[PDB]
Amino acid sequence: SVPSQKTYQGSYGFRLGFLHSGTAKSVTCTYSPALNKLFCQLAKTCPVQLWVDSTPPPGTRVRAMAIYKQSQHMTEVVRRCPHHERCSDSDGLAPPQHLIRVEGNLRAEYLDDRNTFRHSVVVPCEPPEVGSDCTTIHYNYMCYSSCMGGMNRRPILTIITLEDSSGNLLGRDSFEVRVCACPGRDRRTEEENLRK
Ligand SMILES: CCn1c2ccc(C[NH2+]C)cc2c2ccc(-c3cnoc3)cc21
Ligand SMILES: [Zn+2]
Repeated sequence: SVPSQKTYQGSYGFRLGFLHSGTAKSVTCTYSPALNKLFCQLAKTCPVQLWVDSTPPPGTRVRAMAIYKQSQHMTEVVRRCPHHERCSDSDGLAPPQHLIRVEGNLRAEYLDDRNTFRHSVVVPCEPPEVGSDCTTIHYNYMCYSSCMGGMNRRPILTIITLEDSSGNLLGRDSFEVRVCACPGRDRRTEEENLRK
């Protein structure tokens, strides 16, 4: 099966937000609103903001999962490639097979679904720090889009779901991801292709 990617704000008005990082050659993570696409370097911090219009209950959680974007590949589990799953870059918590990690959150939990075999990472939903308007999760993507035997140049989506304590759906948002060596140049190139 294929997890839903339908945008759903739900009762709490859940949606993502992204910083405005620009497209300089040196940028390590940059988001294109026109493409709804995040471009990032391998294993580098990707800040993703969480926004709600009203406060969700204690025990609400936030899950991230990757799927292939193209219909002919969406049934295949997105995982790290045969090299990266063996490179012993573990953070002590993420299984080495998982593409998506959460950085710097000791409460992150990693799921291998017993039925679909898909990977996901889930954290408690926390309120913004005093003085802030939103909460930020720091994600890492642990393979390049081009990795042979893994993503192998196939585009992926990240689906972020807001869930209750049982795992029921409260909200959903999503964005395409390209993990690449030069996110700034690739964002500029793909945005110009879209314009042309
Ligand atoms: C999704 C993260 N988030 C927000 C993001 C933006 C804004 C709006 N600021 C102007 C408010 C919240 C907010 C309020 C409460 C909680 C909460 C309580 N208990 O668990 C989670 C989580 C919250
Ligand atoms: Zn890889």
